[PDB]
Amino acid sequence: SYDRAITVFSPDGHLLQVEHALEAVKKGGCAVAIKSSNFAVLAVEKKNIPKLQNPKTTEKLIKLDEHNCLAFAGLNADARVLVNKTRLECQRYYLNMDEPAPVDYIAKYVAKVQQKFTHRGGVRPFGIATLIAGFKNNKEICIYQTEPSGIYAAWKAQAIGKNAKIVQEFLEKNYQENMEQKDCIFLALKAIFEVVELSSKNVEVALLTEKDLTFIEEQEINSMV
Amino acid sequence: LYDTDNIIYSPEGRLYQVEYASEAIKQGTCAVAIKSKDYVVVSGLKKCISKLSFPQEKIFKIDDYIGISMSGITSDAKVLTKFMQNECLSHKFLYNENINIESLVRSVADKYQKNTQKSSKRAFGVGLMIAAYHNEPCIFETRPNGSYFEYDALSFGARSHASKTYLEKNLHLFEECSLEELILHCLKALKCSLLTISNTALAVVGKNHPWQEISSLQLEEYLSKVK
Amino acid sequence: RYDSRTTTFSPEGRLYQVEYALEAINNASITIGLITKDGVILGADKVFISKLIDKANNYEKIYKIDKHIFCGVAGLNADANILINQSRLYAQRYLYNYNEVQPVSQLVVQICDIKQSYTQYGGLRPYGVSFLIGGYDTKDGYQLYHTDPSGNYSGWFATAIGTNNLTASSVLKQEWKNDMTLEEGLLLALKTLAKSTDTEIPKSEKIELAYLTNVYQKYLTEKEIEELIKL
Amino acid sequence: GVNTFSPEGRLFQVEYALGAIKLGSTAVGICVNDGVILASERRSTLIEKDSVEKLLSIDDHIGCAMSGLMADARTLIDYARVECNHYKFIYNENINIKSCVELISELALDFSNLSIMSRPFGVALLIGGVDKNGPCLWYTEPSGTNTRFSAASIGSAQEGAELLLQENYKKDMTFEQAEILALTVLRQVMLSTSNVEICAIKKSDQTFYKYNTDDISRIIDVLP
Amino acid sequence: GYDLSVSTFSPDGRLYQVEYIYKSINNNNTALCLECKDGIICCCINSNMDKNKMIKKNSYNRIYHVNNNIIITYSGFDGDARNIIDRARSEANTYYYNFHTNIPLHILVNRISLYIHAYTLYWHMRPFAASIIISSFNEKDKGDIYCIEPNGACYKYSGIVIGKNKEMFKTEIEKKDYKDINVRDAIEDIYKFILTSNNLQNLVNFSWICKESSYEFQNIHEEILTPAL
Amino acid sequence: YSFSLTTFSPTGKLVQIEYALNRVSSSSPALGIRAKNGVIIATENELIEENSIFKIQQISEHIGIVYAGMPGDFRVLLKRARKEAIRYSLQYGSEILVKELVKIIASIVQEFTQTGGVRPFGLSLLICGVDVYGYHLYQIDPSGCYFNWMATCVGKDYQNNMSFLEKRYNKDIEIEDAIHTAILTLKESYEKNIEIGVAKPFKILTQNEIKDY
Amino acid sequence: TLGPVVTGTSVIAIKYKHGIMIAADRKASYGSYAKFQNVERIFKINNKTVMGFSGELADAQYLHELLTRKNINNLSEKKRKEDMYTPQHYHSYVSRVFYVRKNRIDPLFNNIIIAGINSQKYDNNDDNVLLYTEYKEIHKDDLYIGFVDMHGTNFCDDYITTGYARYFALTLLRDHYKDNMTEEEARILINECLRILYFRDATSSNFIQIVKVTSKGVEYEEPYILPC
Amino acid sequence: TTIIGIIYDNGVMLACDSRTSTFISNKCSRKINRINENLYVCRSGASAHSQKIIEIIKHYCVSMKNENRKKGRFHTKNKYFYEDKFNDYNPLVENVAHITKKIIYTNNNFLSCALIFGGYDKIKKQQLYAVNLNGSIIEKHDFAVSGSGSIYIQSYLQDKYKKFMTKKECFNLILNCVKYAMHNDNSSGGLIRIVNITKSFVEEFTVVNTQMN
Amino acid sequence: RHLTIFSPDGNLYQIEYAIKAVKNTNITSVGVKGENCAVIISQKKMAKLLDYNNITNIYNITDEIGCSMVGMPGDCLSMVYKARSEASEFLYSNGYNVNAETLCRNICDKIQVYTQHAYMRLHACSGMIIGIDENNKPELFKFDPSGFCAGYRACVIGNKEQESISVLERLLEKRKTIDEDIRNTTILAIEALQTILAFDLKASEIEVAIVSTKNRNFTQISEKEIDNYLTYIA
Repeated sequence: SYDRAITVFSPDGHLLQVEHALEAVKKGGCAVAIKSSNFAVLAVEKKNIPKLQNPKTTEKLIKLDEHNCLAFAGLNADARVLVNKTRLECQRYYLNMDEPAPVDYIAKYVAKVQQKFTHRGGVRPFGIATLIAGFKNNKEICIYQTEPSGIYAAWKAQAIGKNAKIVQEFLEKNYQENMEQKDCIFLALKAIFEVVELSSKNVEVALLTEKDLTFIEEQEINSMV
Repeated sequence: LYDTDNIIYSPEGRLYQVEYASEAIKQGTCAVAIKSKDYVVVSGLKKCISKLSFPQEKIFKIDDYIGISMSGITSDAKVLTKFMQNECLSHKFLYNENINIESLVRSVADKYQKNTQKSSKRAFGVGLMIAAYHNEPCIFETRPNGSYFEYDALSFGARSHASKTYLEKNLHLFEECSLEELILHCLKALKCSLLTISNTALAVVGKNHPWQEISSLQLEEYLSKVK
Repeated sequence: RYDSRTTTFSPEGRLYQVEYALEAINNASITIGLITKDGVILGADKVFISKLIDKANNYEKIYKIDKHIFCGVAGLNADANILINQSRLYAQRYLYNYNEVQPVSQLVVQICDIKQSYTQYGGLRPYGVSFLIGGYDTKDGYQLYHTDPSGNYSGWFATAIGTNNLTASSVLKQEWKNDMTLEEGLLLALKTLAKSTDTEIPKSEKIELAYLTNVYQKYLTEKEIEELIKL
Repeated sequence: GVNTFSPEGRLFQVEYALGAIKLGSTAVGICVNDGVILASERRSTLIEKDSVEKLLSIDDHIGCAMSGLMADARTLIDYARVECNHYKFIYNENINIKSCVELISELALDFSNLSIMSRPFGVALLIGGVDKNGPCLWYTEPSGTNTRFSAASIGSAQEGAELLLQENYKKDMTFEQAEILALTVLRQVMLSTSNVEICAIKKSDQTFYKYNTDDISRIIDVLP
Repeated sequence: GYDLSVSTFSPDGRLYQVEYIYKSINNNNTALCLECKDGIICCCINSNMDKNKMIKKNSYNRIYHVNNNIIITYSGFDGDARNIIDRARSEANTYYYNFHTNIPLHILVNRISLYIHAYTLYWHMRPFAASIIISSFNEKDKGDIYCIEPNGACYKYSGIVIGKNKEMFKTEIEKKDYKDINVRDAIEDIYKFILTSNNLQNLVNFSWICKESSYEFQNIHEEILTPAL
Repeated sequence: YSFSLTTFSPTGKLVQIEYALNRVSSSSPALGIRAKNGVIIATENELIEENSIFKIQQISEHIGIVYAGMPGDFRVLLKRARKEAIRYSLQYGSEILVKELVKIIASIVQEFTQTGGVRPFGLSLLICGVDVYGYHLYQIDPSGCYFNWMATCVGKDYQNNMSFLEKRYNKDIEIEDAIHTAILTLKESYEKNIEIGVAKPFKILTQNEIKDY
Repeated sequence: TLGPVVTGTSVIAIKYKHGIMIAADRKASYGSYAKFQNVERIFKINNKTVMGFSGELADAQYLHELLTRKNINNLSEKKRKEDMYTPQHYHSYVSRVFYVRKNRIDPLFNNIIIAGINSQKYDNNDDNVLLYTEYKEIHKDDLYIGFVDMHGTNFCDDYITTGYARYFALTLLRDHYKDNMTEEEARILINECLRILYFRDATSSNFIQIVKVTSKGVEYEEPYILPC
Repeated sequence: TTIIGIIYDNGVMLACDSRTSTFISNKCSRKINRINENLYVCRSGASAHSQKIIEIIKHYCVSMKNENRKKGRFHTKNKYFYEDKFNDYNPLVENVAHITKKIIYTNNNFLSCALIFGGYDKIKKQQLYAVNLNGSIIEKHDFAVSGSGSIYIQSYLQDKYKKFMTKKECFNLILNCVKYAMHNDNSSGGLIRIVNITKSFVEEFTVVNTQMN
Repeated sequence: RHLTIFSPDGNLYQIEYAIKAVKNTNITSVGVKGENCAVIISQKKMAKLLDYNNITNIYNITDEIGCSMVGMPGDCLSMVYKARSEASEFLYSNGYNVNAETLCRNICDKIQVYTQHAYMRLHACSGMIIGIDENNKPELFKFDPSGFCAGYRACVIGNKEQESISVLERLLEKRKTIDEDIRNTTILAIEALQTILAFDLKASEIEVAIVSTKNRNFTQISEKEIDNYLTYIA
């Protein structure tokens, strides 16, 4: 199977392997992205065995370049290799144009790479869905969600992973435009906590600004009323 | 079990995939081609799926004195058409003379054959009708299984049996008849296959006559004379 | 029809070869790793083939990758040795590139990326081995990383792999502490290896034990475990 | 295997890919003497509407409406954009719509490997434009067959839009007549600005022009 | 289920794809070659296409030649046979390019039989569906005729028939020894065998090498064939 | 068409390795014994020449080989082992160590377990050798795992022969005692149908010497 | 070839009433040394086409083998006499070969003439081509004499001289050549040109070979010594 | 250097000297090489080029001779007889000479050797061919000469030649030719090696002689 | 049992099927060594108008080395060409003639690469090879489709396997000048084939090839010699 078609059309018209990659995404952990005026908030579930597993080693929120960040859901090794490819292309664009890569360009590149992997021979589809967040050429911030199918789309707020529909509904019935940083962080917390149990250790949340992607300390996450 | 792949011979000794590729020609529209000592005329039925759709092109030029008709999968026809056109122009660039139709048809048949051996590739699902005047008029048939044949008259496609019977009836007239009579004979054969100013494609080639699609008006009075 | 299609998803969004490799690793011999205040401890179990073996110099579980990184194996040995060779090649390649000893996490990432590449590209079976890679670096400190055939790894303070790893993990959860001496770490490793095999007195003839301390790697000779067994 | 024939002479993968192009939102293209127009439909409030765009410009003088697997559609349109700009570099003029459509069709069947992709695209394209031969509108499918159309529709509600296009279309129609015809067909099959996105390429300019909300509201008001 | 690949021996120790190729060749158009007193004669009966009356008269010519003094004919698929004939021409051209001398017949036979045999080994290639007669005549060596079977074999004959009704042609031609018969007197008997085993004029191809062609490939003229008919 | 024929079973087994193990288990017996001052490897129609059918072979001046399994697989692996030893000697300018050769051959044997379109080697090898780190006996399986032994048996009825040799073997033995124990084990499992090779350069004992022993 | 060693001297070719007449002396010089003096310098491509060369002998032999292989390749793919290749086709092939070799800066150190009859109407010679074993008046437009240069420059004329003849015979031809010339007139004119070349060229000889491409094929006349 | 080949009635005699190189590096060198029992070849130019094309042509001639065999049954001097009495399978001289010409021509950018092939076969009887520097073949039906010392004997050989020389006078002519070339040329010297090739037998003569007048 | 891979029993059945294919041809060939010579005698028949002189199983890999292949004819000729190519490569690289043993080693390595690889069919071909080594003694090396070579004092390919070994043992034990040695070896080979086939053999339907120290070159004795030996035996 060096050059063979793993992804092919079914009798109905679907690509079965893309659907199976979507199932693999559905097994993955829950991640949430919310936008604001000039900053974003990404919050992702954590699952660590107490007292034995290193909390810091698992890292689902990743910095891609100066001004882009990623939060995936699905297979972890697939996510690591895709993130390394994305970082390589970010630096390649910044070498080939002498500007940082905007969020829309790199989201399109990740979607194109996933489409290529669903279409070339002797290659398996990526079993991961991503929520990239970043800034545009005109300094405007936005969030792009990308499926295993290679289709991308921009969102004001979005959720991926296990029980994504419930969090999407909660974000729909609670999102407002241009909310403060504390309000955005609290909304992200109470949205992602609708499916994962109420505890401080089962989540890691970060805030993306033009300067850097800061991580919220566990003390600040605690005392959420 | 014996038709899962193209390299397996049946117990009878048959290639089922190549025969399915041969079956693919019968779905195409009818085309006819006849000749005299001087001229060759090719007729075809353009496909019109709906009244808002324009008719589909059925006849293509290859050279100043070579043209074609196709029946089968259109992408395969486009591939073979581009191959023939590049071959003719490459011969005209390398050499200052026209390519032999015999060599060109042999090359096209070899290209057909080369896909039916390796398991990765599939046989061409299209049959070709090559009309030309190299120094005398000539018609050639090319099939999926790498074979080709000369023809005094030829027809194939959907419901081509009636036009074939008309050709069997009127073959002995085509040699001595005039170009007008030959055009009417070909149009009557295509009529027997089942004609307006849009759904019928027509082309002529012969002595001191390059490839030329007949105009709309000329086709109109030719169809009137056919009635 | 001879292709088994190893590198394809299942209807449940699974790679069947990967799970077969994991439950093959579950049937392998037991391996244990933990971190103490002075050094990283690794230990293993030896599948008795015969007494006619040259056990004197036989470490079929723990291997050296570099003077700052070593690993403990659980799975198929022939599949583990080629990955150990690749790990050594990448360590010396990093030292050749940057004039500096590699961090442990980067090497873990590289080998797990090779595992992922085998689970995604081509038509080849995966590597059915799990590693507990211990090491020291100045950037982070003492590190222990567990890996899988899927190319998914995670950092640990103390963990186990192989047969009956649930019992070993339970003993580690019960007994392990953040501040532990080297002797305490060795005694806990002996206790976990004993409880894994349902024996109170461990057999020194079938225990491999080694550690790394800030860098120097000690592979305990077959006599050295006997002092720890009595204590 | 992907390269295998049915006993009826039809390729299995092409037949299966034809089922994929049925799905998706509906779009319509109408060509008149003065120009060509393509209207299209977009399927919660969190998604940014302008980010998803069912109408794309292959060139300054070419537009399209696409249906089926959207990622494959984006791949095809990127290839067409690169090839059209290559033509404009090599020859210093605009490309015919038929030539661009044939380039897209040639890429569509690349998986067959007759002379690299590995399956059909499962995308139906309705490409409109204006060239030296005037306006025109071509239709391409996964089977690799091109069809010049006076007016056509793609997507889920293909049959109803086609029936209205047969019933209501006339050759000698003003541009506003074509505009109201497009919005009437779309109104029947599935109307504020959020529903519909329109683009036009005219003989006067031969330029792509995505309609704004003001224009969409204007032709909505002109409708009955 | 051992016959779905050329690269697998059945429990009986045989390749069934080769036998199926034999079946395909056996029920195809007829070809024969014969070695006469001072020449070789080759005949081909294309009677399977008798139903097709639209064919141009005497244009489907299965007889081909190499270097103007080797005849090569076939029974099988036309395209695969053209592939084999093109390889034979290429090998003869390469031999002349290297050594400035026409290739001997038996070396060409061995080379082309190896070329046919190479496709019966791998599991990703279709074996050749064609059995090839390749023959020549000389003033001193007389006629040498080789039949290459689809299995890669190659055997020398003094007369050979393949295709449909090959048993009838073989038993009919195995009645008179032609080594003491002139090639002009053999066309009558070959036509009689074709009758035994209207359309005789147009569905037959003929070729010859004797003195009257200066020991070179040629098609028998119509004015020579017609009195013999 | 590069797809692995050896595939993980649902029960986590590469069954082709098990089948190659069954094949070498069906083959003729082989054994090796390591003494304090030597190391020996030994093995078990009236027209075949005994000269041309030697299973015991030499890789290098102080490295010998024997096998149990298929002859042709052994011949290609012997050629590869000789080439690897020669390339080590050409690079580092000294005779190859036993452990490095065993590791290289084990990696090559493991490669065919995973490479697409091939099957594993249907044999088990025994390297014997001497270097500055003493005497060495190494068993290589079809799986590609290399085992360091004091004494071992490989082919048919290897469990019973291992039990016999285990009760008979001692660390402090001589070449005479080791050869006697090897001949005893071979005749138990079973002069004309015995081959012995001892390693001072590696040597092959002729039929006269084996008859004397 | 990096440069010439065994070099062949000039060739002369003209059209006349019945066909083409091409003449070359049989000398090949190894520097300034008549090492060979019985060298066949005019080659028969086919029954209505011949070739001649002036330059390095090895390159000319290579080109002759190439055109021979092309001739048997053509003859294999032949059904009627009109399928045969005229001198125009071989001239175009030689021109393309020289151009491609010129692009790589690796030429065949030669100047070539391709000559013959460019039509099939005058005979049925190629109805049965044999390789191993009154004339008709042919119009000048049906005849062909070509020139090809080391740089690939090529052209056609009623009379072509290649090599050292380009300054000596050509002048005489440009005074004496006329359309519809008999065999005797062509022979004496060519003999005069070769006599002048022999008297005023070091590398030439007086041992001539004439080849006639006429309606009855290619005819190699027996070689002869130029009198005086 | 001086290499000569002269045809005489039912035979061909090749001849050469022995000197190699101002400082004489070697003085007993076999310039006439045996390509096949019926076919010999004299070398001139650089020795490395000559040796390599000559051994390549020996390899090609072995391949040709193996392929020329048909199936089934049919029908101080040194002397040898041909194993092939009727020349059923020995390659022709022209074939070997032409493949040598192609070899030298394809690599004429640096190859600087000149060869004289001499032999016998049933088709063309005795045969001489001369392959020049750039790789041009000429068949010399009377005689061929090459080497730096051949220039001093062109007129001598041209004057002394006859059509149907007897073996004795042809031997005297070729011996005196090589002797005169050695006398006049500093680059040629040593003992004379002559090879006489006929329909059935080959003879190889060695002569030691000088020039007195 | 389609691919050349292991069965649950552990055997590879494709080699057994190829050996069955070789045996199915019903061609018998006997090779016998001597004091200073080696003989191969083969049956000379297909695996009225057919040219029976052309049918042969023996071949000339080199002047010194010769062989006799039995099995599929295309595979036999392909193995012959592989053997000739191997000997030519050895002579080119090393500048001296390969012997029968090394050639058999290399040919069986070439067979083994087909044996291990699934995508390669096995050659249904067994073969004997004979020649004289540098110590002026004969060689007789036999290989089969399994890729296993062995030297023999005498051997048989054909249907009568592990039955002709008995008569070969009896004849070699009974026998146990160069001209007398060659004559006795040829007589033993002819008598062995006659006893194995169990019917009287005509000289025009068997082929005997000899290599010896007196004549190093592989050659086939004419039909008159075989007729003389058959008359002598009776």
